[PDB]
Amino acid sequence: AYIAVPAVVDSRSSEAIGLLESFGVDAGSDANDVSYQDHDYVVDQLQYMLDGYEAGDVIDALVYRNWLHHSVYCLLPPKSQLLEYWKSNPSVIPDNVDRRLRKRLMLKKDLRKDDEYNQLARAFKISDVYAPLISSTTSPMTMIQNLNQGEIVYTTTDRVIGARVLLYAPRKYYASTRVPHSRFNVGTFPSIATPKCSVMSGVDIESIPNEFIKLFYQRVKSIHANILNDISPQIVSDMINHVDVYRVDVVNVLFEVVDVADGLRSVSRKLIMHTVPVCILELLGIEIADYCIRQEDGMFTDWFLLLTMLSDGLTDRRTHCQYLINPSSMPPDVILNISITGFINRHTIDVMPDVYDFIKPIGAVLPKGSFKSTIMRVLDSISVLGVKIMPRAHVVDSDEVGEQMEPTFEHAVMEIYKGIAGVDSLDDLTKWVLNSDLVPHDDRLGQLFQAFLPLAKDLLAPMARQFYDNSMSEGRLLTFAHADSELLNANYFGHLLRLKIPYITEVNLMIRKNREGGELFQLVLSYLYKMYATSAQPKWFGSLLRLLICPWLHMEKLIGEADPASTSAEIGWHVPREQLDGFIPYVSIRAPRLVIEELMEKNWGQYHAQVIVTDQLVVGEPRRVSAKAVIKGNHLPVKLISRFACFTLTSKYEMGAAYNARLAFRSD
Amino acid sequence: LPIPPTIYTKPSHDSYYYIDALNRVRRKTYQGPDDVYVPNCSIVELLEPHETLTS
Repeated sequence: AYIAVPAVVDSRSSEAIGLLESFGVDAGSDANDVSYQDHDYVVDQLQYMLDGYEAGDVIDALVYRNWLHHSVYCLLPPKSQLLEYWKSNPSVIPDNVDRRLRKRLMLKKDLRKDDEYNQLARAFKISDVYAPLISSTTSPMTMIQNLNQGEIVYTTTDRVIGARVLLYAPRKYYASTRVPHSRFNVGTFPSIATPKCSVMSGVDIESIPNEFIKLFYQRVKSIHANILNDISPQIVSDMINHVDVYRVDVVNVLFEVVDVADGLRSVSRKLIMHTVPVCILELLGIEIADYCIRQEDGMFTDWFLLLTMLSDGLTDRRTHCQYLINPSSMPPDVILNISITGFINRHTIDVMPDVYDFIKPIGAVLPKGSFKSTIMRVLDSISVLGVKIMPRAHVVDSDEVGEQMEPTFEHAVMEIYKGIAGVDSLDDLTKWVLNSDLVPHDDRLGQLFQAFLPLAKDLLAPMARQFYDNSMSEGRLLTFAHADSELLNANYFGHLLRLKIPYITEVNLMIRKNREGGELFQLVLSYLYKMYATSAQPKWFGSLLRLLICPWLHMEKLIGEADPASTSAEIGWHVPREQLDGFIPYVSIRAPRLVIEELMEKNWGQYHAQVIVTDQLVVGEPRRVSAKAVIKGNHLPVKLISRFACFTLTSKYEMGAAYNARLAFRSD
Repeated sequence: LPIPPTIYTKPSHDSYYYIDALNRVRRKTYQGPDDVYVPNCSIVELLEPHETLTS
């Protein structure tokens, strides 16, 4: 039997990962009948052959391939180097060539001037000696039938697909550079070749991570959709019957919105919720029964909030559109009770984003009405292995750059009404800009934005430059702010993560009390930030919290029982001499024993900086004093930490003049 | 034609430069942000004579 999954499979590591269990297939006996087939080389040959041909020819060739019938290529030297390989060691010559040319290959004479060997070599062609001989320009449909029929196939080019490629001659002759199957074979790239070939249902084409497997499966569903064999995970389970971090199992829940407000059951809305991690659902004990997501004052129950912030946005089931819930308790619609029905897919994603390359600060961009103080209070109370994940002591609020100025920016843009001709009061301005529907007019926003842009370009940007430079000097921090061009106009070093909450912000604006000015002014100001920013498609907020929280749970499952001394580590700057030993924390690491004993001998002595220590010790208990460190050369890459260890992202610099220190590793 | 005497006597250069918070050497602007260029002052003091060109 043949089954096709949406993952890169190998014969080696895919069983140690537990890949079918990671899709949800229950094969718990481990009767080792599911033999694997490595597909690294066919994915790489797919990568190489999408250079040369059309993807239509490529995929429609690759589909009709019996993966059970073993075959292998053997590519050749070029036509005027193959005779040179036949000249030395004349014993390795097939019996097909010519008795007139064999006698002329096998002799000892140098054949410098060729009077008839020239003719015998020019009239020679490879096509009458080696029978397949695919070509260089073969229209690669026929490659697959050539490999299905035979088992050794001769070729003269590199861009082939389907099997491994063995060399005919030794390596100095070129100018271009069996398997155990036990009847339940699984591995990607489906086949229409034989009955008993199956394709795994479950995960959508929309949510496949490799994008070449996703391109392939999009084509194999856009044609051939009637003749496939889609089977569920449970049908696969019935047919059967260096631990990595940053790879979570992930599902989507299928809840709905219900009221019991009159003592009667009544279903109102229909929702789905994408990419929630499995470990958090195992933590919270989430099951099918009726849940309530409000507690005692209208605020969400601090686990539903973590669930919604942890994943991406919602989606309606009837309209297939994006959905944003009402945070306010005032209904055109509210959600008081829900009921969770089922889980739909079980793929895996890389939690680590592509943009994260070096150890540098993180700049998050949110709109105004995001749940800032509440999400900070929730992430404050997490401490996995003795270390706090995201402390409050080095996270930067959005208005912290605005409150340090002496005309105190919000108070400065309260005074915008005097420049406008006919408003001459703040309450009259907030009445005039709006419609009395709270969607504003575009022309009032245009006039106020022309009045607002010199306040945000001149009187904000150099103060922001000084502030973010000071915050980069005193450690590696995480800066919440608004309107991402606030991070683009002011030259901000570090990562940039445009984010978006899954809730409606603009009603969240006017619920809060004792904020700055009237709430209508806060909402107008929020609209001005939103008009100010960009046109870039941001993200959802879920990726950053998945990165913050979900890798530490796998490390808690892994090394929750070993010793802190031999499974903890610490890295930072180190100055040799002693005057009135010096060490500043830079990053802390939790890892098992073998990973740290691999970490010790890496070349941590490449990077250097300038280290400045002042003498203002602070409220913390051990004898450590605040300091400053400014990196000079290159930045620390994350591969030089690991893929396997789990480190803290952001921290402070706490231990006078400059010192010119170099960083090193320390552990027990 | 007359030459003013204020060319030959120019003050010291220590008040024109400062240090940024990231240890960047940048100069202090007095007249506009386009005043970021070489001052005209006081070269005789930070100097050591040549070994055979004594002047």
